[PDB]
Amino acid sequence: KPDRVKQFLEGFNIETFEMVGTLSNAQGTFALVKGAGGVHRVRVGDYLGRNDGKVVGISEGKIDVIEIVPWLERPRSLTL
Amino acid sequence: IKPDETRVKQFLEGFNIETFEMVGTLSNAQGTFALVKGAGGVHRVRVGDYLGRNDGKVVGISKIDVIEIVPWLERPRSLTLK
Amino acid sequence: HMRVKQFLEGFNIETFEMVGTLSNAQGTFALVKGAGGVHRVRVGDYLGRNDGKVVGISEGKIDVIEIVWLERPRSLTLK
Amino acid sequence: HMRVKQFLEGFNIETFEMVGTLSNAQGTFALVKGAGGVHRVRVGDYLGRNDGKVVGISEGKIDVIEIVWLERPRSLTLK
Amino acid sequence: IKPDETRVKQFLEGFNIETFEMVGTLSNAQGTFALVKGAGGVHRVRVGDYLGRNDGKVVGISKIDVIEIVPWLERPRSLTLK
Amino acid sequence: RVKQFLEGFNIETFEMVGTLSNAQGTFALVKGAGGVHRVRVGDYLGRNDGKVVGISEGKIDVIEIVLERPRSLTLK
Amino acid sequence: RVKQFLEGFNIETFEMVGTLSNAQGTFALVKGAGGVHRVRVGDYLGRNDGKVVGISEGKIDVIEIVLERPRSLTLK
Amino acid sequence: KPDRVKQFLEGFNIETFEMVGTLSNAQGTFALVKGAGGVHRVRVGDYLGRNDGKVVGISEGKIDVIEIVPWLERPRSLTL
Ligand SMILES: [Zn+2]
Ligand SMILES: [Zn+2]
Ligand SMILES: [Zn+2]
Ligand SMILES: [Zn+2]
Ligand SMILES: [Zn+2]
Ligand SMILES: [Zn+2]
Ligand SMILES: [Zn+2]
Ligand SMILES: [Zn+2]
Ligand SMILES: [Zn+2]
Ligand SMILES: [Zn+2]
Ligand SMILES: [Zn+2]
Repeated sequence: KPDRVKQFLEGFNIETFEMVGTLSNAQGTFALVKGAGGVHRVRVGDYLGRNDGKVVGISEGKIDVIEIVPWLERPRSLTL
Repeated sequence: IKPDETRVKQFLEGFNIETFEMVGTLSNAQGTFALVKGAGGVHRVRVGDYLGRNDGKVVGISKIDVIEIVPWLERPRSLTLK
Repeated sequence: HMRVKQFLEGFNIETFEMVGTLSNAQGTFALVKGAGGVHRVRVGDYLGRNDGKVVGISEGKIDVIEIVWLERPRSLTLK
Repeated sequence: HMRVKQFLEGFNIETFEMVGTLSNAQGTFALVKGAGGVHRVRVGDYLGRNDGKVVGISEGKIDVIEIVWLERPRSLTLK
Repeated sequence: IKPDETRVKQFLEGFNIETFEMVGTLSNAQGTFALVKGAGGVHRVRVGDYLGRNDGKVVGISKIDVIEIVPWLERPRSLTLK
Repeated sequence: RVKQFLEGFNIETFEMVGTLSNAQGTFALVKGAGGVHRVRVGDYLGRNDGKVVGISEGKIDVIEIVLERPRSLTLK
Repeated sequence: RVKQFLEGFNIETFEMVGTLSNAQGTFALVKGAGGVHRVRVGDYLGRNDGKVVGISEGKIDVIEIVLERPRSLTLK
Repeated sequence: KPDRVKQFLEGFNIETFEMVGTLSNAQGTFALVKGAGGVHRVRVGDYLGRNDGKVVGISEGKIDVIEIVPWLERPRSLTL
């Protein structure tokens, strides 16, 4: 079931985004996602796109997302 | 209530407020700023600054609270940190 | 007025903010937030895609004269 | 309290300024001007050569507890 | 005239004023700052800030003009751009 | 060997502040020399020929020559 | 060839802002990729294998491969 | 004859300074001089040290200075 305050990158089409790298720093790991006119530092547990796309993993140049669609889980990836 | 037609509009008034994200707050010796990611950069925005195309005046940073003027009435909006 | 075009001529002037002025032992510069950084711009430098020559920096304002041939003054002002 | 010493432990704490605070989606950091840059310092980080542990950031002040063994609280305050 | 013994001294009060250089001025949306090279960095110093070990209060930026308190009397000093 | 810009600083002035991996490779983010720079395995840091030999788990391993001498820069 | 960090940006996002010569060599100062970086002859800029072949008189000469194609970045 | 408002690096012994490089930018050429606890961008026509040491040239990793001493001109250099 889709649920919460939606994040910024939920207001745009996920197909327009691009994974451009992984950055880790003292606070943990982020995927660098180009979309909506900028590069965002996206964490595991953040959301991308219009279908409740939850970021569940960042590894090996790939973001793993689980969307919720008519409800079914539908994985998606964004890769370098 | 009505738009001030002789104030000189600020840079972030030239873009749709829906393309902006609140990414944090910075406080230094001069006071407190909201960090707004928009128009291809990150801007330091103060209370009393403006965001978006509807005279959205920043009235609080604590979340950014904005009051727009729309066809006139006052219409509050906010931008919240993830 | 209308040379090798300067860096900030490769972007739309409407994407730039005058954010301040800096003066140092070498002179006075306007600080222009544009093309993903802040640039130190002098009188005689150029901004935007229409030959926008900087002709004055003063009182938190940069005065620029574009050519669109007709010259057209505009400014960028500090909030 | 008295691990791999952090970068700002290799300099005299008396050379650092609290210059501000920044909060973002990850938490709150004090901005410490020291060792030729500005660092984003969290509670639990260390400053100076005497095990100065940051124990609080609040109201423009960083609270630090050094060990010199006797513990000695001090602070760094924003102007 | 006498030193204020309960104000919290500023960082640049922990160094000799003779080791500082005025390297420029910066003005932004918040106002005007003198850029002071000292104590291993460059600092943004405002009117009403302090420099040096003698309660040197910055009273003007335009050259930085400072008024120190010394054994009390007021003693003006300046730091000038090259 | 052609010298690198970050060899003109004492290695003690550098902090490892993270890692960036992208289509160009894996870089350590080293804070020093006026900003934050991106350093690869086989690049150098410091004044004693400090070659970067590993970037992994928030640590940069460096081997200097003075005798080979291992050094590291660890993410806080 | 091992790729360089500044190959992950469009070359048009870079400005030549000066030159630094010191004990490590002669570097062009290129403003882009989040700050100002120091680039030597034989380093690369941009997404088309833009090799830096000269740094002189406030100009950086670059040769891209797409056919060799000369580009330059000139100090204002 | 020694003459003007003295510059900052005139209040320190020139023998303590070090030439650490040459930087040119849109405004011209500077020598980077480490002294008095910092690195200064010094121009031709600036002064170094306590004996009216005028910088007369910056070239080839070398700063050429002409001091005035008991009066005689006395050249000095600072080199990488
Ligand atoms: Zn975001
Ligand atoms: Zn009202
Ligand atoms: Zn702005
Ligand atoms: Zn520029
Ligand atoms: Zn740090
Ligand atoms: Zn008085
Ligand atoms: Zn300060
Ligand atoms: Zn070996
Ligand atoms: Zn760099
Ligand atoms: Zn060829
Ligand atoms: Zn100086």
